[PDB]
Amino acid sequence: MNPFEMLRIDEGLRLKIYKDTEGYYTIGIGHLLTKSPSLNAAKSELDKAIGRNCNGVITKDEAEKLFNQDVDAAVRGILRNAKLKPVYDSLDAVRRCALINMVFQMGETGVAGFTNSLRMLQQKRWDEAAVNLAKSRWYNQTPNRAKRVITTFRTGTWDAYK
Ligand SMILES: [Cl-]
Ligand SMILES: [Cl-]
Repeated sequence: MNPFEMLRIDEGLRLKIYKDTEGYYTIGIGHLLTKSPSLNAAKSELDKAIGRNCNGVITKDEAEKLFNQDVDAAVRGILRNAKLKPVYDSLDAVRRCALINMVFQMGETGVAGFTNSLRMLQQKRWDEAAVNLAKSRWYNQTPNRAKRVITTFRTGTWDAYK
């Protein structure tokens, strides 16, 4: 297990544009295209992301690529964020995967918002942090996935992913 396999499990892989759990246009491995309702605004975004006329369809290789960009960006924003960095640095290797996962899904800004959970993780209060993370729209909206990440923070193992 690693951050890539982890996210691959959680996001899946789709080669035609689809609508995510929030009803937004996405493609590949959780690559948001646009928050706009317009199928056309998405197809445009697609083409500019990929560098070809895609006609809303892409290849495995092309999804893998955007994915690689997206992970790197998640990591680079954790590192750049004053609230996120100290947490990430304090965590072990497994738990680092879980913060990457949340950042990818909700963005740096969104996660930095979880002030209290962040403090508890940094302080290594696992049980507490897991109870607190669960009191969130995030948990209520995608409970199977939040449960996976939460257990990851809780136990520091990949069990929820096996
Ligand atoms: Cl709640
Ligand atoms: Cl879910």
